[PDB]
Amino acid sequence: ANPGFLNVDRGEVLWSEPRGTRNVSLETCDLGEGPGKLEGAYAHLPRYFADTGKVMDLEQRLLWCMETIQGRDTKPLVAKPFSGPGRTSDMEDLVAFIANKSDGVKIKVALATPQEKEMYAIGEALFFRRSSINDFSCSTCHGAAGKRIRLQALPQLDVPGKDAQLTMATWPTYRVSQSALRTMQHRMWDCYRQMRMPAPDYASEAVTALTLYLTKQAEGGELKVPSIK
Amino acid sequence: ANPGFLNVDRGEVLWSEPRGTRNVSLETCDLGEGPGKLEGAYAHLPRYFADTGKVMDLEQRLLWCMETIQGRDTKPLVAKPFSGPGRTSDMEDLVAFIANKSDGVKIKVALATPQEKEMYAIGEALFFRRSSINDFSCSTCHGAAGKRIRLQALPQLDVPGKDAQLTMATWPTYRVSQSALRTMQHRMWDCYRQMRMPAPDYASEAVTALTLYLTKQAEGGELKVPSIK
Amino acid sequence: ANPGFLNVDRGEVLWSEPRGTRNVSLETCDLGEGPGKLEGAYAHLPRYFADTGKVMDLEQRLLWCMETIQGRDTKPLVAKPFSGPGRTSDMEDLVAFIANKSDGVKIKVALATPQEKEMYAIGEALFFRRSSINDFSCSTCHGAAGKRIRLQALPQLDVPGKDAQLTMATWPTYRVSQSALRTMQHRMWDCYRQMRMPAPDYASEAVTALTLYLTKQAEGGELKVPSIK
Amino acid sequence: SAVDPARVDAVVKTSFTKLPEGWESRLQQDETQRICSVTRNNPSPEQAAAIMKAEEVRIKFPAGPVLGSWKDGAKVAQNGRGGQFSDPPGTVSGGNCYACHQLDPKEVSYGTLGPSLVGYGRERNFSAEDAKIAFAKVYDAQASLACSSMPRFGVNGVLTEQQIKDVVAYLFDPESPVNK
Amino acid sequence: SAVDPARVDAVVKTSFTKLPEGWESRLQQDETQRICSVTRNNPSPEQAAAIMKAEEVRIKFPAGPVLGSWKDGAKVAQNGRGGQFSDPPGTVSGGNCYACHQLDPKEVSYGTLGPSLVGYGRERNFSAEDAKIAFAKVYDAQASLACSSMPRFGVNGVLTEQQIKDVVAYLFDPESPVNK
Amino acid sequence: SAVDPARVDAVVKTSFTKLPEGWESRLQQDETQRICSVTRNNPSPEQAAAIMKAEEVRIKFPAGPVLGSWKDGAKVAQNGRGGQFSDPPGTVSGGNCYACHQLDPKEVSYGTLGPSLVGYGRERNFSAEDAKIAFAKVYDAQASLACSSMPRFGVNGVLTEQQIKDVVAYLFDPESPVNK
Ligand code: HEC
Ligand code: HEC
Ligand code: HEC
Ligand code: HEC
Ligand code: HEC
Ligand code: HEC
Repeated sequence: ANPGFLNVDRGEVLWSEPRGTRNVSLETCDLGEGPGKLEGAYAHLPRYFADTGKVMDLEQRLLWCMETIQGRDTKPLVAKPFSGPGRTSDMEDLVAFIANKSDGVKIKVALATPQEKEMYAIGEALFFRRSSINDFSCSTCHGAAGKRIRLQALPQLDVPGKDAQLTMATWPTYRVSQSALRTMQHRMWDCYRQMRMPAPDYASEAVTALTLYLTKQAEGGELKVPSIK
Repeated sequence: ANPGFLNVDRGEVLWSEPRGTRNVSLETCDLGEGPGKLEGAYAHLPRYFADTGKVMDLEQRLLWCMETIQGRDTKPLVAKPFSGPGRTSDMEDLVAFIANKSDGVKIKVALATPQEKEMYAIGEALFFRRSSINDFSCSTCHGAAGKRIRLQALPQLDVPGKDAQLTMATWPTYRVSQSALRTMQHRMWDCYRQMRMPAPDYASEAVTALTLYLTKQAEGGELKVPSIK
Repeated sequence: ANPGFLNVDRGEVLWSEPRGTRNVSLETCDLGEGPGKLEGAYAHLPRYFADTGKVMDLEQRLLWCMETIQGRDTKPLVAKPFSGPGRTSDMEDLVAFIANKSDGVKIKVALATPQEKEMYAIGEALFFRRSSINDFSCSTCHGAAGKRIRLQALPQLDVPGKDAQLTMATWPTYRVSQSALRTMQHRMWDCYRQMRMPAPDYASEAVTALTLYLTKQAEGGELKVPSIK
Repeated sequence: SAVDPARVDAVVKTSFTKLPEGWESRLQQDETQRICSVTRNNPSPEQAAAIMKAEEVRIKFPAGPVLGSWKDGAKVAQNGRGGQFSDPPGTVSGGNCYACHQLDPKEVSYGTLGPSLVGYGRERNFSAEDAKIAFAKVYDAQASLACSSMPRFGVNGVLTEQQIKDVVAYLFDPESPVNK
Repeated sequence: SAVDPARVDAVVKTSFTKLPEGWESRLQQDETQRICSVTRNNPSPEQAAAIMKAEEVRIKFPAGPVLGSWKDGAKVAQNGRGGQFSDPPGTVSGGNCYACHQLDPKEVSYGTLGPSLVGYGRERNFSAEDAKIAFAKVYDAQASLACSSMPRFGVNGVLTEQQIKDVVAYLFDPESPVNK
Repeated sequence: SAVDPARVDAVVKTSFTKLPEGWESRLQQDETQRICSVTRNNPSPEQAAAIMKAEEVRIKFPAGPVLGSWKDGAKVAQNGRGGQFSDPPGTVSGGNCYACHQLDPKEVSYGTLGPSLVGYGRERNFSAEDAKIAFAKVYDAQASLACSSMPRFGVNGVLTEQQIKDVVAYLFDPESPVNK
């Protein structure tokens, strides 16, 4: 009854498929819980990785793994990260699969390094940053409780709490009107679009920072993914 | 001439007196400085305890110690925590004894854990919470410098400084007009009474949160307890 | 082309010159990177030092080294810390030489201890503190972007940004109008002077606290020292 | 250091379980209380505007004149009791104006949380228009100053119309000691 | 106090690298956007006074009457398109007034980010002086309320003079459904 | 909220130990100074009201006409000396208005911390009523804007009544360069 499981199943196949110049699968990729360990990984991202010295969200981490473990060139994925009619996205399918291995697990990002603390702070600044021709910031629409834009209820995302827990515990999600499973990368892209901003670069630092800020607000939220909206 | 030392003496006896189904004293209770270690204990409370996963003030910690060490049910003391005519309070007496073991020690609580940081934030919210039929918050009366209500001078408790240091370094105290030694739990009950709020449950999370907030503002205050007011 | 190198040269001689009752040089002074290690030290001050238990800026640490390591009486230095007509300053010279050993290094102060966190908070308080007969605080002139007093452009120092990075990365500096190289100790003295405040004591806690605050706002600034202004 | 405001509500609900008859409501906040709490009584220009507009609508003016009996008003101002869990049933609530304000210049027992109101009526030439403005101020202080710490006596049901009329007369009657 | 790392600017510059012709302007903040961002829409009294003054001088009033066609204003209000990277060239920009405001009392699809504007003209007795104040509001909201969440439609070039005159008519014309 | 540590007062009292006769008063903050520090120049609507009230009572207006000599006012505005530990005894203190404000349109050396004051009198139609308001602004800026960055020249004793009258004529006299 939930078409998002079509993506979960394709991501499972991709996880085990040899690719790249090294001709190996992604089965040894470390997503923060140890090489190859899937359960609970999504619930604990974004986080600092010692091998890159960067804070990384899941999609950034998957790109790095493809490049370094697989020797698979990621220019094609980055060029077309979101699926459309007759064209699936390896990134969306892998995210569906990996996020579902955290289904039932409570969100918990520890700000355990100076790099995570700084990335969190950059996310907070981006959240309140008013720019472009409508003067919008994220906080314009998501900074107060119980508001709506037309008949679309707005979650409050600037404080820890039920709204943030419920938002972040339900991505990735099947979006009915789009007939596609979408990830937090697509949500941020769509948010920026609506603010009359340029499109953010896929798997960019800005998106990671915002993701970390939101995920920290969502701490304790029990993942139920893929969702349907 | 300080009748508060009568409580101190009674609490000294209680500390060492076997009680409860398990028929042992409170001598091995850890108040945060190691089991049995009294000196300095009150100065560093409220604080996070690993063994409960909770931030606890002195009176909550005592109630838990009584439960898990002595097997003495704590429901009778919660129902009647404040002494009155013809009836002493075990809690007031233990708090007087333990607080006095920090006489001369500087107040210092550390927001060392996420739990303490969260508790502080609760305390702060509770302090500014506009409540009940007169709209009062703690900050209505304790939010400004050099003010008074009728001819009662009010300490400013919303920022660190001398007022907050003097206030927290002088509880517990003998309250002349009540002919009784009273603890911070009673002061909070009294304040909430004047705010037209219902009586707070004794050893409640609300009182712990406010206590941590206030104690943080009082950092560096030198305890001189039991006091007289 | 830059008369600040005359100070650098004198500082280098002083660093290696035996002085005081112990009759040894400054070569084993620990400026935070290990005894005698100059490269990068200025870029990482002020900082906490375990041997004194205090957060120290460069000039405070140098005075302490002179006293403890050399047995050199620092009282005449503290009395006359700024050069003038026919009198050079050992402090300006040593600061020139040491800061130049961080030339091209990026400023980074880590608030890695409670002492450092506290001094930073004290600096922030000093920066916003309005007092004296013009009601000035540092934030009056340095709290906004793109302002000027008469035809002197004012850097914004209250938040991290390019202004703060460029200012802190360019002290110590030769001041053309004064025909002297001056250090941050002198700049703070001059700022306070123009706020109609009394002169801060040389090497005082207030100056270290403000320096730590400013240097944190300057994180990432590449030192180009000594500069000319 | 941040917290879920729902957690704070939860903490209140579990910390206050002994409720007198008709007091369960006292743990609720209306939207003005909530906004003033989260902003620590310093709302943004936009929030302040929304508070004053929501509160101004709630003000109920008397049918006729707004001045009552100054002598009865004196009692409202001096009375600091009522509404407390320790108050006996039937206790008349007062305004407790003296808790926060100088009023009668001859009364030495007054607080300083609020401005002095000495000669309030005389300062305004005993204006009936200013009397109506003070009625409004006492009925809902937040209609004219967002997040004022003065209680909203009229709107929260603390003082009756008659009581507020009486305390207005304490401020404005030429024979009130306030105006001598 | 927590403060934004300097790296924020660099993160923006390097995360937004496919830019429609001219859309670099969109990444850079003007001074008012910067103050409102750092104060989280709560500027000091001095900052608020400066923002209102700077914004007021930017307002360009029509040469003649302020009211346009309410029917065309209804279209400005309902239209939430324009200015986005996915919008093809030639897309007409709306004000999306309904996103934030109740307007026609019969229209059930309206947001709550802004105040209800039902009967806006009628409440003000259809005043021409108030119509001009409304024109100013739509042109640059921050001229009158510092750090308002309302977009600066005229000054930012989102709406033309005629569209603003039309939406003011939607608010003020007695025949507008807003006023019926 | 961020809070300033209590230790700040001790740090100040032990860091400024060489004090000119009476200058410990320069370290001591008055109530307005203290509130503007704690709130970082952003007081709550209630606090701002209190500040403005406390400051307005301290303003002492001249007995007769407010306007003095614009020629002498020019000197007040240009002078930035006075009050410093380095100033010799007898140094006349200035208002240093040019440090923050554009005044004479022909003077190129002027700061931008405050608003331009060019044609200040002329745009007010040289109103005697507005001159008195300007007198008050110079005497104590915080009487009309809480936590203003402008020094409270009259109340703090930086400028005499005559010097304030003179600088007011520099703003308001039709023959002042400010108005030409
Ligand atoms: C600034 C870049 C941001 C960010 C980081 C977010 N938003 Fe928005 N948002 C808006 C609307 C109408 C929705 C749909 C709400 C609904 O379906 O009821 C959203 C959704 C989100 C989400 C997902 C929420 C969920 O529960 O699935 C997230 C994570 C999110 N946003 C973040 C509306 C707006 C705006 C209206 C003008 C603005 C501005 C933003 N959003 C900005 C941002
Ligand atoms: C909201 C729950 C609070 C909290 C946490 C506190 N107060 Fe009050 N307070 C008020 C008065 C008249 C006094 C007596 C002062 C004195 O005897 O000197 C107090 C006292 C306190 C204390 C002890 C202060 C001391 O120096 O010992 C504490 C810790 C305290 N309060 C905390 C008056 C009021 C109010 C007037 C309506 C309000 C509201 C509050 N207090 C609220 C709170
Ligand atoms: C409060 C104690 C402070 C502190 C810590 C600082 N300032 Fe000032 N400042 C002012 C002017 C005109 C200058 C010269 C600007 C120029 O021409 O480059 C400065 C300079 C500084 C610096 C050096 C900046 C640089 O880029 O080199 C620093 C580090 C500094 N100040 C700190 C003006 C003022 C004031 C005007 C009335 C006030 C008040 C202050 N400063 C206060 C302080
Ligand atoms: C008991 C019924 C009264 C009455 C008659 C008044 N007050 Fe208050 N008040 C308080 C504060 C902090 C202010 C200033 C902030 C604001 O304007 O809201 C006031 C204000 C007033 C006014 C207006 C004064 C003026 O500026 O013209 C008047 C007429 C007035 N009050 C009357 C604070 C308090 C309290 C603090 C807990 C309490 C109780 C009261 N007020 C009670 C009363
Ligand atoms: C589409 C072009 C419109 C029009 C015609 C108006 N708005 Fe807005 N608005 C918003 C908010 C938060 C406020 C209150 C803060 C402030 O006053 O700036 C307003 C205000 C108004 C008014 C004044 C109402 C009053 O009570 O005096 C008017 C006449 C008005 N608006 C018209 C919020 C928003 C939006 C949020 C993203 C958007 C979009 C709009 N408004 C759009 C419009
Ligand atoms: C030297 C004696 C003067 C005189 C004659 C004036 N100023 Fe200032 N001022 C400053 C700032 C930031 C403001 C705006 C904030 C506020 O209104 O308080 C002002 C304002 C004025 C005005 C009012 C202008 C108006 O809006 O109508 C006037 C008439 C005025 N000032 C005159 C800042 C400063 C300074 C910064 C440290 C200094 C110095 C001065 N002002 C000095 C003077």
